[PDB]
Amino acid sequence: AVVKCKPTSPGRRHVVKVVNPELHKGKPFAPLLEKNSKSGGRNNNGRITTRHIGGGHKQAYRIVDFKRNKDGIPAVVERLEYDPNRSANIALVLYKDGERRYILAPKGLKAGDQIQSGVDAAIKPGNTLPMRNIPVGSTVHNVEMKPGKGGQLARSAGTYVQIVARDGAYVTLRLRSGEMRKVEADCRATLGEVGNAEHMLRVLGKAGAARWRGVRPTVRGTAMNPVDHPHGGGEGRNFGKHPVTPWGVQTKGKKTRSNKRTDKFIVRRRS
Amino acid sequence: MIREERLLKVLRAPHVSEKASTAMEKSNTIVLKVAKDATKAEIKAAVQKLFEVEVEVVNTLVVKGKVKRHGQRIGRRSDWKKAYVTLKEGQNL
Amino acid sequence: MKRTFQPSVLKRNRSHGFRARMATKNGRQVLARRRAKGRARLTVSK
RNA sequence: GAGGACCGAACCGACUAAUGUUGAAAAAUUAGCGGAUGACUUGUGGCUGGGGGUGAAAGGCCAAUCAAACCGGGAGAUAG
RNA sequence: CGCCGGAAGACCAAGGGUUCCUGUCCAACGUUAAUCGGGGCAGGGUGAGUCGACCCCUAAGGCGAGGCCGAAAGGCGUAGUCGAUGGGAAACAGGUUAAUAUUCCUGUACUUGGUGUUACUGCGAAGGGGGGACGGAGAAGGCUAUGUUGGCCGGGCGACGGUUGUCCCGGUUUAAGCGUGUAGGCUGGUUUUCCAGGCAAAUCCGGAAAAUCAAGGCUGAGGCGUGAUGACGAGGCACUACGGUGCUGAAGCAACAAAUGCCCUGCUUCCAGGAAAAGCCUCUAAGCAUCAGGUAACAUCAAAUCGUACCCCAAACCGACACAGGUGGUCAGGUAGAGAAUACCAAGGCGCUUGAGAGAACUCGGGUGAAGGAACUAGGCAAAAUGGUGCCGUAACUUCGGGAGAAGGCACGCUGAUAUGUAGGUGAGGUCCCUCGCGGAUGGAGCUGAAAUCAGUCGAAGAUACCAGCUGGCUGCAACUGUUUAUUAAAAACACAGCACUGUGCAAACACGAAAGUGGACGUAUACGGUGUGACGCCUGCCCGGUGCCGGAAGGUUAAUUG
Ligand SMILES: [Mg+2]
Ligand SMILES: [Mg+2]
Ligand SMILES: [Mg+2]
Ligand SMILES: [Mg+2]
Ligand SMILES: [Mg+2]
Ligand SMILES: [Mg+2]
Ligand SMILES: [Mg+2]
Ligand SMILES: [Mg+2]
Ligand SMILES: [Mg+2]
Ligand SMILES: [Mg+2]
Ligand SMILES: [Mg+2]
Ligand SMILES: [Mg+2]
Ligand SMILES: [Mg+2]
Ligand SMILES: [Mg+2]
Ligand SMILES: [Mg+2]
Ligand SMILES: [Mg+2]
Ligand SMILES: [Mg+2]
Ligand SMILES: [Mg+2]
Ligand SMILES: [Mg+2]
Ligand SMILES: [Mg+2]
Ligand SMILES: [Mg+2]
Ligand SMILES: [Mg+2]
Ligand SMILES: [Mg+2]
Ligand SMILES: [Mg+2]
Ligand SMILES: [Mg+2]
Ligand SMILES: [Mg+2]
Ligand SMILES: [Mg+2]
Ligand SMILES: [Mg+2]
Ligand SMILES: [Mg+2]
Ligand SMILES: [Mg+2]
Ligand SMILES: [Mg+2]
Ligand SMILES: [Mg+2]
Ligand SMILES: [Mg+2]
Ligand SMILES: [Mg+2]
Ligand SMILES: [Mg+2]
Ligand SMILES: [Mg+2]
Ligand SMILES: [Mg+2]
Ligand SMILES: [Mg+2]
Ligand SMILES: [Mg+2]
Ligand SMILES: [Mg+2]
Ligand SMILES: [Mg+2]
Ligand SMILES: [Mg+2]
Ligand SMILES: [Mg+2]
Ligand SMILES: [Mg+2]
Ligand SMILES: [Mg+2]
Ligand SMILES: [Mg+2]
Ligand SMILES: [Mg+2]
Ligand SMILES: [Mg+2]
Ligand SMILES: [Mg+2]
Ligand SMILES: [Mg+2]
Ligand SMILES: [Mg+2]
Repeated sequence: AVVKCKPTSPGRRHVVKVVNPELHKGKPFAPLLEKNSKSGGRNNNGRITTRHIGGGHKQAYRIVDFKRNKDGIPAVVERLEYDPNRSANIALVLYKDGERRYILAPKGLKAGDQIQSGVDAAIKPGNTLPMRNIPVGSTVHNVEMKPGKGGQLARSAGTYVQIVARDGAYVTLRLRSGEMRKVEADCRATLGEVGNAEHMLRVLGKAGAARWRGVRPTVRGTAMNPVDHPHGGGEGRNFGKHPVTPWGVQTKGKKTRSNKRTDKFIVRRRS
Repeated sequence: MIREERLLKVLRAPHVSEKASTAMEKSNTIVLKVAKDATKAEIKAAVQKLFEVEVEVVNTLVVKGKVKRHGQRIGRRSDWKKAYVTLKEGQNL
Repeated sequence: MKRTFQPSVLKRNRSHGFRARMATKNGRQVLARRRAKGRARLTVSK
């Protein structure tokens, strides 16, 4: 549910948080955890390659099954769990043979629901099938772009993809960005859409709430000196120039996609 | 065992001092200057062979040489190892 | 006030010690220059 | 029993005044002052290197050093 | 006599390195003298199976066989190998030195290995599983350290009125280990069958289905017993070479109070969702099956090496100084107090390495002040003032939380009574029950003990000292908390939650890289980057001529090339 906190403090006045009473209140499944060390946005040269990253709460990585290649074997949802590494929630499923895995929790899924992957699986939210076995027009998520590679599209909270057309060995998809893309039919997808759709309704409320998520402050380029940023200085507030990145590339309009390798799959660009 | 040629080199001198004397007449313990690289096993075997007494236990410590000043130049004395050798009750020297 | 030299023999040896100098070719040239000059103490040490 | 909540020591900071200014001190003392469960503070170790780093951005900081560190070299630069 | 006493005491780490102790010396060093010293000279001093390191294990990170990449130098990185600030076996009390002691001695323990014998015996890993193994906040229950009082024991009978008593002073200490499994926490237990999982195998883990039993198991402070007929012990008696040394040695209880320590790596709760690996337990594969190996008992052996002195708000460390500076962690007595504030003290440690006089101006740090009360001044700068607890009471405005401790006011000591000490807390004996114990119930002795009312009483004054908000009104700016010019600027500057635009379909954009690659991200458009704006409320009008960006592709122009 979406709840607004009462303004007992200036930092709590605008906080709007998302509560989910069905999330597991306990420790995650230990055999599916890994160390996830932070980077501060530094690469192997030790240089900051992505600004505004640093700090935040320590997080353990949950091994999520994005391939869903355990076909034929039914599985039941044990519980929904919070995952700090993504916006969506994850479900701990238990296969009939005793294996436990983590999957992205689709919308409407709850503890006790039964899911299955494979070409013979029923068409219902949570099941995974090759996209050539999925009816055209349906809404899917966790889509592969290469057969057997693992889902890469529509993984964020509340996202989904609809199959608009199928011909030959390819299907056409309408991504959440509004882009029409071709993907070969042997790629897999999970029925339904990703849960936790109200994730976008949350309001952090205070500056510290973003620091918990590992986001360092953003200094406006126009607030710097000319040596630091093209937006430079000036006596007072002066801009007088076209907006650019810190490295001089025109932002606010200039297209930067340059990939002739994958142009054949783009049916129509977003707009 | 330990070679006698090695045993004939680990013991250097009996340390003489007020603390060494009272340790001899109150705890039946002799104090010796031993080789810098001598172990408690070597010191025990050497005392039992050369002094022909029975040894209970050996305690060792390394003494750091003092930094003295000869006239106008500064020097430093060598470090040396000191051994507290405890004998059995009915033994003399 | 906190001055600039806060000693630590571990950091002193890891930054200027002998094995640190011998690690790279530039550090080995430092030792070469100091041997050529005739320094009594090549590196930091006890 | 929530809170970048309140009052207030340690702790961190540095708003005012006086003193000091060949100082007790190459930035402090004294009396007050701000924060004080947090975007907090601190220890140990590590990483980022000079047209480079880092910067809640003051051209700030990078060993009492900064609109381009230090050391050696070109080098006895050139100096109407 | 004075000062510190959450330190100016005690102890570690770091850092220093002989500054430690004794004898001796006083040139220089010491902001003076110096017989003294952290100074000179000589001698002495650091004792470990259990403390630390080393060692085993890994984090960030480093290095990196091959490898990939690069004019060369080199860069990155796999297998690996290093790397604590983290995980991993074991000792306590007393005594002793001029100087060391959890190291020596005394007493009483413990751990891990090796070898041996005996009894029993499926062992076996570079593999599987378990475990190790983990957040913040909050709550309050049980405890202890510790303290207070009583009792007990020893001593005392007071330089000046009183002091054989409801009087004074001192002591009333004892560990690890071993046994007991408590307050309390967690978890159903056992057996059988089966199974696409744990890369193979698995008796293990996971899953499925039965039957059966309901109490079983794990964890666990403290208490109690033992350790201990011991040690320690006020003191006394001896010698003193006058520092000390020797001998002897009483009581050694109870109640109450009580932690920020322990139970607690718990419990509850929240979102920002909270290391790794080994030791350890278990499982089998290859293999080995007489063996080997494992488990148990006893015996025996081993536990090396290095560190260990001394200093640590410091004259020994970082600051050129015996420098009002800086320096991580541990310990935490009494009275008052909410308190680790503050005042005065204990243990303990100090009087800060020039003094002696004098009692001018003036400067510094303070005290008091007639009448006036901001007339001062750029400006109430500075100073003065306010200051506690309880209760009463409290405006505009408001985002309904606030504003608010608004403002303002009253009470406040001591003695007695209520009540020879109350409400409350604690809880003995007794009694009863018990599936019997560290049990339950009842029971109330003793101990501790607010707050209030009434009456009385002293002073000019009872929150008496230290300690401890000035308040209100109008308005600019910034929503707020926060950040910043180390060393003249703390702000209206920066950030901020929120908003918008824009880029980005994942081998993402983008950034660092001659490259390999890495970050972005083990993320996937409810995501990420960039830019501007800056909570919230009401809003955000007109201009696409210029510049930029996006789209367009007909035409004009136009490079290498071609010749
Ligand atoms: Mg922003
Ligand atoms: Mg500026
Ligand atoms: Mg520029
Ligand atoms: Mg202007
Ligand atoms: Mg011994
Ligand atoms: Mg030793
Ligand atoms: Mg360094
Ligand atoms: Mg606060
Ligand atoms: Mg405060
Ligand atoms: Mg101050
Ligand atoms: Mg405040
Ligand atoms: Mg400027
Ligand atoms: Mg500087
Ligand atoms: Mg030249
Ligand atoms: Mg010249
Ligand atoms: Mg000396
Ligand atoms: Mg001395
Ligand atoms: Mg003198
Ligand atoms: Mg001396
Ligand atoms: Mg190589
Ligand atoms: Mg490498
Ligand atoms: Mg290692
Ligand atoms: Mg000592
Ligand atoms: Mg394991
Ligand atoms: Mg007690
Ligand atoms: Mg008298
Ligand atoms: Mg009298
Ligand atoms: Mg119990
Ligand atoms: Mg020692
Ligand atoms: Mg010591
Ligand atoms: Mg100390
Ligand atoms: Mg001190
Ligand atoms: Mg000092
Ligand atoms: Mg500090
Ligand atoms: Mg105090
Ligand atoms: Mg005077
Ligand atoms: Mg007056
Ligand atoms: Mg008057
Ligand atoms: Mg007046
Ligand atoms: Mg005036
Ligand atoms: Mg005037
Ligand atoms: Mg003032
Ligand atoms: Mg005042
Ligand atoms: Mg009255
Ligand atoms: Mg105005
Ligand atoms: Mg502000
Ligand atoms: Mg502020
Ligand atoms: Mg400044
Ligand atoms: Mg300032
Ligand atoms: Mg406009
Ligand atoms: Mg165009």
